[PDB]
Amino acid sequence: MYTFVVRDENSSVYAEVSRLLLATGQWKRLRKDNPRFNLMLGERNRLPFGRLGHEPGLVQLVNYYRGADKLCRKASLVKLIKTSPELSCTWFPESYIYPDEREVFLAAYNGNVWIAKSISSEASELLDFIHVIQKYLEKPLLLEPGHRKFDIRSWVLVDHLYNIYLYREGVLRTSSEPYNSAKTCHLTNHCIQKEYYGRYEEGNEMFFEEFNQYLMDALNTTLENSILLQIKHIIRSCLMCIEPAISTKHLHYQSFQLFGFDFMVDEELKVWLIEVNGAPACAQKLYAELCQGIVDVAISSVFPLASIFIKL
Amino acid sequence: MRECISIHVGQAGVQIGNACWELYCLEHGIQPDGQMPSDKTIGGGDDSFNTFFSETGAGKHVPRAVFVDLEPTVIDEVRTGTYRQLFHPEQLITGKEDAANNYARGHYTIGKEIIDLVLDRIRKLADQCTGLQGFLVFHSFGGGTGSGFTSLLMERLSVDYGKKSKLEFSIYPAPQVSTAVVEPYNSILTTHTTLEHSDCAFMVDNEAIYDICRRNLDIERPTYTNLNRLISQIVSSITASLRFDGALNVDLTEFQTNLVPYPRIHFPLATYAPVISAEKAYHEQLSVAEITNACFEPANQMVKCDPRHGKYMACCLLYRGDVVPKDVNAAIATIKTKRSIQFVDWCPTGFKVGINYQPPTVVPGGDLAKVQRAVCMLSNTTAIAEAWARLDHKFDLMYAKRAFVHWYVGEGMEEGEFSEAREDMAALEKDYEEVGVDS
Amino acid sequence: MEVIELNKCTSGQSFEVILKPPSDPSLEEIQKKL
Amino acid sequence: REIVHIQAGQCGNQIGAKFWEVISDEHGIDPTGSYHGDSDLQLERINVYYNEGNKYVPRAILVDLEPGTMDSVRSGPFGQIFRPDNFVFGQSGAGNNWAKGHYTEGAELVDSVLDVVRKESESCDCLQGFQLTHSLGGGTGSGMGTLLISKIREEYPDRIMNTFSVMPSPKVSDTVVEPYNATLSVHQLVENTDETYCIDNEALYDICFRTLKLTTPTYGDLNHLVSATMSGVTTCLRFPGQLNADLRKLAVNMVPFPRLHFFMPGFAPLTSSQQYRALTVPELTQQMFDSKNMMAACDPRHGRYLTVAAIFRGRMSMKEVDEQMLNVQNKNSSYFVEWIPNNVKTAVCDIPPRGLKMSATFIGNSTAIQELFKRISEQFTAMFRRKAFLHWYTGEGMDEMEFTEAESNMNDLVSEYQQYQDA
Ligand SMILES: COc1cc([C@@H]2c3cc4c(cc3[C@H](Sc3nnc[nH]3)[C@@H]3COC(=O)[C@H]23)OCO4)cc(OC)c1OC
Ligand SMILES: Nc1nc2c(ncn2[C@@H]2O[C@H](COP(=O)(O)OP(=O)(O)OP(=O)(O)O)[C@@H](O)[C@H]2O)c(=O)[nH]1
Ligand SMILES: Nc1ncnc2c1ncn2[C@@H]1O[C@H](COP(=O)(O)OP(=O)(O)CP(=O)(O)O)[C@@H](O)[C@H]1O
Ligand SMILES: Nc1nc2c(ncn2[C@@H]2O[C@H](COP(=O)(O)OP(=O)(O)O)[C@@H](O)[C@H]2O)c(=O)[nH]1
Ligand SMILES: [Ca+2]
Ligand SMILES: [Mg+2]
Ligand SMILES: [Mg+2]
Ligand SMILES: [Mg+2]
Ligand SMILES: [Mg+2]
Ligand code: NA
Repeated sequence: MYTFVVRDENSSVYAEVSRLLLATGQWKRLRKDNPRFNLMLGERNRLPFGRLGHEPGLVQLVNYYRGADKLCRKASLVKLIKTSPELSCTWFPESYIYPDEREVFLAAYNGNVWIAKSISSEASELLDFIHVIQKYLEKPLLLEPGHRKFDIRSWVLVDHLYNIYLYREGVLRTSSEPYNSAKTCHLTNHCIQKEYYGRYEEGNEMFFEEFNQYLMDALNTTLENSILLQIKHIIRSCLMCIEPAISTKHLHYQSFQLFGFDFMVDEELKVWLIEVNGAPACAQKLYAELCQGIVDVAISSVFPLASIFIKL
Repeated sequence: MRECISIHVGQAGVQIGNACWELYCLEHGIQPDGQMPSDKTIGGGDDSFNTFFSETGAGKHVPRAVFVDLEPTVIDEVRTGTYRQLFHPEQLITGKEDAANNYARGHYTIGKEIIDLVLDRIRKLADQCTGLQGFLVFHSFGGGTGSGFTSLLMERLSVDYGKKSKLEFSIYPAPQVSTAVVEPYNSILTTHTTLEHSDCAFMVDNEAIYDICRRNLDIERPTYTNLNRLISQIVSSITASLRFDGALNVDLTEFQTNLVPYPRIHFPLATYAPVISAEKAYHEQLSVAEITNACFEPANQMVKCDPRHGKYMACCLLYRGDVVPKDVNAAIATIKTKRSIQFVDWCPTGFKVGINYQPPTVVPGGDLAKVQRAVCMLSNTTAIAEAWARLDHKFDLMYAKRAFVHWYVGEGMEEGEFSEAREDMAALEKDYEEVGVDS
Repeated sequence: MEVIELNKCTSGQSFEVILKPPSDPSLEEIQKKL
Repeated sequence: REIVHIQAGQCGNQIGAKFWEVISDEHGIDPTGSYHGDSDLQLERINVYYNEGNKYVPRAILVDLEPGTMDSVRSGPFGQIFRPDNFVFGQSGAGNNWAKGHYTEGAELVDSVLDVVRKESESCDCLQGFQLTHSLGGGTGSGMGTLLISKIREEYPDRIMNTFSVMPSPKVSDTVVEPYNATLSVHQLVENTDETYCIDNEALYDICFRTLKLTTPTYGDLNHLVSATMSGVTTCLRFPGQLNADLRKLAVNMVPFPRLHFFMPGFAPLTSSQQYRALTVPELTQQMFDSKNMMAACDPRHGRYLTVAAIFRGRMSMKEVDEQMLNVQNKNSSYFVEWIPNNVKTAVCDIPPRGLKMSATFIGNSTAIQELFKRISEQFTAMFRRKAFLHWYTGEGMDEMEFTEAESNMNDLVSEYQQYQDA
């Protein structure tokens, strides 16, 4: 009989994961602050990693990698991609500061559109709205009919052995507004699309089977060849780069973590990393399958009872 | 030559002190009757080993050591042990009834009664010293004596020996090795009271020693003897530079100079390798690169924590055995490109290295096998603050309900001293965060 | 990677290796508390 | 660190004499006081309970207000072993009346007892404190015993007071006034003891009838359980090892708040012996923590464990003990409080009791003990609301006010235990 605790009630994904653990009769949920647990579904911020792995007779596992934030916040990721000998690249947009690299940003500024986050053609306009300034991809790949923009979300699971698992099912989050290069047909955020949709696909969400068919009909190529090879390359580059820093291989406690990678695709079918998310949600259609895969490969591998993933 | 006086307080300090002096005698070829055939200056000398041993006209080498416990049963196993002849009665000090796992009883109630005696017996050792450097103090964080009396003694040592250095070897509590339920209280109380009187403190977490004993010696349920013989190996690695010829950490002041830039952040992490079972017939001898690499494995540390998620202020590598500088620098260069090793920005990224060619001594019949080389790394990393955060958290849980507090107030301690102590530890935790993390 | 302050004796040696440079209560007050 | 043992009244001297028979055997002391054992753990801490022609004498004082039961001890198997001057008795008896034990009959005899206590305490190199055996339902153990405890505290205020207190039950009752005597006594214990083992005659009867399938349990059967418990619960005080416990460390570690010092013991295997199949360590741990094995009729699942100390005796896997002990907490974490970390501790002793190759004993400070004080409070109140049987007590000088205050203090105690069951 294994025990676990739940310290993130706002977690869509691990709400489903715990309900599956219970429904096996071999997992018991304790109260949040009970230390005598096997499994912690931790909080998003200030999770107390220093108290893990000190309970006698308990193998302890947590669903976050301490140190993963360096991939998963946009300033850290630009720094990481810029100072790591193993990436610092080609698939990451030229990115650049606090309200440093201000002299250097203006030096390349000498298509000249950029975006700030943490969109303009004039540097002066945004430096005083201020954070990272990232080269805006002026020539995206546009879905038709619709002349529309999109981003690809990939779910990636890293288990306690630091095996990297790419979920078979991605999702394209699409703009329902034709793309005008002269801020809604520019932001594919789903909450921004269903507030400012449902036109062509249910939920501005196109899944891989349809998107592959689209590439076969429209471009005479496949999702695997034209895009996923680059996706798998990028996922490996980022996670293998940070591996010595965050691996729990010889640690007194064990980590796994689910990541959401966000990619852009341009006109020449080149894939670009936009960002990495450390606490991703899922597509409703996919919750059941992915949360079951999390239990199978991340949790029961450590705590056995009585493939939907590509192995990267 | 400048002398060092060792002081062992409470059960853990005494029983560990027993193991160390046993080891020191083996390392220096001193027989249990105190005779030392290697020493050709009878009844005197100022060799390096005289820092820890004085000499009688009869040729006996006597530890500059005092053993103190508020109960007689542990020290009585020194009186009647294998080295009875080594110590003389004045150095073994026992009271009548112990501190009952209670810092306040060890510090206020019984400590008052016995401090002047202990200080008098230490004075008899200091008077034999031509140039006393200071003290090495062995004690538990958790015991009533080890916590309560040690802190009173350290305060009085700063009074009576103001210019002298004081080093600690502190046993940090772990439920795997029988602990009182109030050990968090005792630990915080004594750290607060001792913080400004100690120049450098080596914490040893019983959880770490216990696990090394299970994993590397494959002892299923290690005894105090198993634990203490491993601890003594690490202690001996740390104090070798005081007792042998060399140029690194040759007096107590250098420990502070080399390991402690900031006086409050004075708890270096010790990491030791290799630890090899003696019933393991044929084992490959680990290389300089391997044992040095093992110094960055949390499984070999004296306190479990993650140095990758902290910053280094200072790092010393102490090798024993067949080791030359060439191999050290090769191993370091390799390790710098694979490990995550961040120093604070105001400190040089580097290593002070000391090598003693004599390989470690082990106790005949013990569970540790002889090795041809070993290393102890001493690093001041902010990651050790995880140990404080853990302890501080347990203290909070109990104190929020004032559980057990009445035992402490009943001995004359004011409840306010809990809050005083805990607030000091809160500052301590934030000092570490300032030094080693960025927002 | 610089090696400085190398000292040798018959018992061993010591040195420093640099990889990168950088960017009290009284007796009476005690007696009162007791 | 010597313990002075006092046994008072009929129950006190009966379970007292059994305790000395049992541990005398365990330490290899024969009825004539000469040591004829085969191991040296036996003698290493023998002086905790025995004084020393190389004969050993229990540091035991035998007290009663009538000479009957102590004539029975002097004729019993080990009767020769007690120091004859340590028998202190009167002729009148206490009539199952707390007031007589505490205020009239007992007051006459208590100074004689303290002279014997004082003499034993003087021959002590370092006195740990006192251990008293008694019931709360009678007159001498209950009334005079708590009077002794008060007089002892006043003369030795810095020593520990420990009691084994037998709580009355209607299932094993001598008189209807037992709830009155027990309620008056609990009040004394809340104030003047540091540790009280609650030995509940209801739990002992249930265990004899259900588990041991003895359909007509005698006091002899009940006392077999109490004897086994007293031995196990004192093991770490009498034997050397890893952890050498004493009365003060017991109290510091088990009592988080001064009034909550009433412990539920538990024992395994429960026996009436007759069986040779030794138990596996898993089974010891399972039974010991089962309600059907605890000597106080309280459901631990109705409350929470504040602190627990367990001792395993015999030869067995230290590694398996730790595994099973850690298993029980990690499987029922709900019944241990969050705000006392690591509140379950385990010891081992190689020397098993008699007739058992391995055993386990459990000391628990559980909030479920409030059920025992509620039960007594209810029985007390049923009579006291009609002032029934009170003339037995007012005839000795007592006023009703004293009963009201005792009722109030015991209900407070129940409340305090409930306060921490909801913390
Ligand atoms: C009277 O017998 C026992 C007492 C204790 C008891 C005792 C009782 C406890 C407790 C702790 C502790 C501590 S344990 C310790 N080990 N090193 C320092 N302190 C201490 C030690 O001496 C003690 O007397 C304390 O937590 C909850 O209940 C424990 C026992 O077994 C675990 C014994 O048998 C059950
Ligand atoms: N490593 C090691 N730890 C010990 C040893 N003895 C006790 N401990 C640990 O020390 C702490 C208990 O304090 P002790 O030193 O035994 O107690 P004490 O200082 O004698 O104080 P009192 O007995 O309360 O007067 C616990 O955390 C034990 O686990 C030992 O020989 N070796
Ligand atoms: N260089 C860039 N070029 C083109 N489009 C970009 C872009 N950067 C961001 N976008 C668009 O913005 C949308 C979301 O932006 P971004 O991923 O940077 O913030 P976010 O809302 O996703 C924070 P998080 O998801 O981590 O909580 C993307 O879907 C994309 O359409
Ligand atoms: N367990 C046990 N209980 C007893 C024994 N003798 C009496 N009792 C109980 O003790 C209470 C009566 O007290 P008793 O000791 O006989 O009176 P006293 O002599 O005045 O102290 C009742 O609750 C009885 O059930 C005994 O030998 N064993
Ligand atoms: Ca000499
Ligand atoms: Mg996003
Ligand atoms: Mg002690
Ligand atoms: Mg000198
Ligand atoms: Mg009777
Ligand atoms: Na009379």
